[PDB]
Amino acid sequence: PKEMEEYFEMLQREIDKAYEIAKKARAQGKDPSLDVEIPQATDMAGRVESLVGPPGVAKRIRELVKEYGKEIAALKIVDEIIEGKFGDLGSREKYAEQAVRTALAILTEGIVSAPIEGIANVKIKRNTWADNSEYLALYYAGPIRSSGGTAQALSVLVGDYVRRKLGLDRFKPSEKHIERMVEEVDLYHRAVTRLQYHPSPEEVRLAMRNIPIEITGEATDDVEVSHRDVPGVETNQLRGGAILVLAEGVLQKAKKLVKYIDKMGIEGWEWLKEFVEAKEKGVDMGFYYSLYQKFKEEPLFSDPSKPGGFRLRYGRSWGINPATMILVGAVVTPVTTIEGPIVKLKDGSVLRVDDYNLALKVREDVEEILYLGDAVIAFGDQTLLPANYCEEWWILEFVKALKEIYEVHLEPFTENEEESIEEASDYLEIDPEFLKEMLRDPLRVKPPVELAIHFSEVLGIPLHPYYTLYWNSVEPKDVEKLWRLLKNYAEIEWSNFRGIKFAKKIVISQEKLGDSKRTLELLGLPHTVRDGNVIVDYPWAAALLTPLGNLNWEFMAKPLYATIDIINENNEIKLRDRGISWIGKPPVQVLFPIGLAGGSSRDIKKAAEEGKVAEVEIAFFKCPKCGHVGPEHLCPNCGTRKELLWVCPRCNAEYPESQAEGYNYTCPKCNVKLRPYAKRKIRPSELLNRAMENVKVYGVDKLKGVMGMTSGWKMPEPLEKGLLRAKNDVYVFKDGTIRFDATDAPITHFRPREIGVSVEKLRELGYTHDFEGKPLVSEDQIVELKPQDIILSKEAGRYLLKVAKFVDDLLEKFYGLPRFYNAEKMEDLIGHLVIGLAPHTSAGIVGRIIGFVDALVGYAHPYFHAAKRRNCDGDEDAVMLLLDALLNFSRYYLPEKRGGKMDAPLVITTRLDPRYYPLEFYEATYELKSPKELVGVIERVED
Ligand SMILES: [Zn+2]
Ligand SMILES: [Zn+2]
Repeated sequence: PKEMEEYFEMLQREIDKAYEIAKKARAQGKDPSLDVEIPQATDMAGRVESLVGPPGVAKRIRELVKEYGKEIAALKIVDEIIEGKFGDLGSREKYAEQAVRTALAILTEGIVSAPIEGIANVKIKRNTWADNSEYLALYYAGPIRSSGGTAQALSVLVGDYVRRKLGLDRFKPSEKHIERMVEEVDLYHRAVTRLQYHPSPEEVRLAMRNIPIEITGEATDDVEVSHRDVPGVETNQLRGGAILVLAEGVLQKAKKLVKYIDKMGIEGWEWLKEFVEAKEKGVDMGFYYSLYQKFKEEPLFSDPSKPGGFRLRYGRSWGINPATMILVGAVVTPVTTIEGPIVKLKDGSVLRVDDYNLALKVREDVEEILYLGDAVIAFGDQTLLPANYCEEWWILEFVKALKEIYEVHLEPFTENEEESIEEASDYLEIDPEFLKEMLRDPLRVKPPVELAIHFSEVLGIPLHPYYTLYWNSVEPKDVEKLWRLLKNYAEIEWSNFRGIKFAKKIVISQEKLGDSKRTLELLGLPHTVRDGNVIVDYPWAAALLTPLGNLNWEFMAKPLYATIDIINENNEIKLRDRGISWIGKPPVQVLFPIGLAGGSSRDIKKAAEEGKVAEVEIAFFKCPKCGHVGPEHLCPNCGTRKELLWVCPRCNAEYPESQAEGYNYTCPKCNVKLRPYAKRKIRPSELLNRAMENVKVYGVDKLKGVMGMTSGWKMPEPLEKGLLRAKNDVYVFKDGTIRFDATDAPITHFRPREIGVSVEKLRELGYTHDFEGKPLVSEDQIVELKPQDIILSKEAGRYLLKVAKFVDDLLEKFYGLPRFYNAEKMEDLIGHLVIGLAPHTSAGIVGRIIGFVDALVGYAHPYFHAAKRRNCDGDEDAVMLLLDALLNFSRYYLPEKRGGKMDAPLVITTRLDPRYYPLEFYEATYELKSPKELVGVIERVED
């Protein structure tokens, strides 16, 4: 649709405006990179290319996914990479690395960080202790944990496919290789991290003897092992990344992994299928009174007489009348054919409200909601509730009676044969066009009460449910009382249709009726109060008196009988129950290490004020122009971009980036690897005073940094960024972003009034029509939510306003750029963009703020925060302002070792591109079955 395409284009314009500002800011060289560190993508193909490449892959992925699906496509890409279709990548090791990252990113839809943060390296090595044959090794980093077990297990299968395509042999561990792993898993689980799945020593041996690649990595934890100096294992400490992949990946997710091996047809994994099966192999009573009794056996201020909730309605696939939306995981959808609420007005009048227009008219006069309305819930879903009598059930009984009595064959919810409609019309004394419409749409086309009664009389069918009151909501003793008051004090006007005598109008004094007025309300009887009288007009006078036999038989309360049981025992016209079932800190301002110098609160301002010196592991930069050394990116003397100094951890020799690159990040006269940082003496007073001068902000209360950096780089964030955060009362996350940790609920529809946004604002946002396709002109209209449009809580809005003020201060004071947001109130953020990031994911989704709710839980479209991610059991989301993330996020701030629940936005997604049950079903709900038993019932009926 052109409306959706225009929406996606509007978002691109807004995204591009944010990237142009951030590119200008980053070009200045005050940050770890001269570029914006968050690439954007349209789709999973684009996510793959943007994250790990190779260039031109996204185009191939689209073609391959369209032909073969995601799983097979990943293998086809590995083949093409190795064949050189994406250019000469150089060494077999560079081809292996590219094919590993790309294929794993394809399989994980570019949603997780395993291809970037999880795999540090891919190496070709030899089984020197064995046959000296070549094999593939994957070097896993501790942050692999952030991607979940499924991603970890798939990296192993990808590694195996890649090594086979490169013609490499299998990894053939020595007995010392296997035992070191057994030891490592034990020591890791015991004192580092408790494994989600803790394998037995023999399970570790099984995995180790059968995984065809080496699951390895650099040391993640300073914990010495006893199986030391193993050939090919370049550490004597714990390889946490590897341990996680083996236990929490391959063994924990072994059942999910075998499904992938099956979809992909990879051989040599029978040992894993055998592991999965081994884990598996080791006085009389009334009908309704009886039904309500069995039904029980299977808020304190609330009215006991009033049943709580919506009237259950089984759907063949949630569904709510627009009038109940105005007057009152699951997603609500407007359905105009089902029933709305039953309301009592201030004047005492009782009314059914089944349309949007009537709901608006009575809204100001509603005194009580007697009945909430229907809720259409799909049977697809374990105790199953008895079905409420409804038009769907009644129409089936109506057509069964025509077949049984007259041999006329008719079907509901379809076009019928003219001759059959005519035959039945002649027997029923009705209009063929009326019958056609009632059969086609029984929820919309109801007969008048006299014809409903005539249908029951002729066909022996229960009274139509539209004319069935909530008889069983009332105790039989109260119907008995009501009966006497009507018999003695009511003035009744009668009518006669084809020999059927029925009530046309009931007039009873409010005085004479008394307490029984409450019985009429509980019955859901529509009535009016005028001139001290209760008046029951047509068709409701017959709905009341026809089940009571026009007061020709006396209603008497009987023990162990429900009201409908008494009616059904004594009345010619029979009923079914229309209402039996009812439903319903933070502690950091700047990423800057202060050690113990800022006391217990890591206060940089206190450290600088007390003239304290800090000894912290921190990265230093050398100026090539003058020679200045310090923790900043730009030179404070000549303003030229400074070069990172690499340090040898032994001789403490300093080597600038280019010199370190020549020496392959290894000291030229020590065989030990260089570090981008060292333990250094820091003088916060000179650093903070310069930062204060730069941004012209002095009056900060406190400035909370970190005790130490958890990144591999230990490259601090500029203090200027912290000063502006403290000024704006905002706090930073580990990666340089500011996040609001929210809980959101899925929605598909909204009303402007409910989100506190005007019709004109929404028209400017591109909303043209309501759910019915009618022009959007009222704040009360029900509107369909656009896929990336989100409603935040007022709590989110209150914090985000502060973030917008920090971004604007940063742009102007630190970057010398114009302000962007200019927000004073949270409503100024409507139309502005955010990044939504779910737990265990590294692909954020672009969202547009369209409104705010007074509640703690915000709203988003089901596509924005999928039920699948919500089943990876995080209803929590993190929200960042788009521009805050583009300016302030850096991969150089990512944790080196710890992989938690919350990951980073490694990429952002800019586009989110997208009859009836048989009679036997309804009858079977009365015999209290489960849906397993009932699906069998429906499947057998559909021969
Ligand atoms: Zn300089
Ligand atoms: Zn050295």
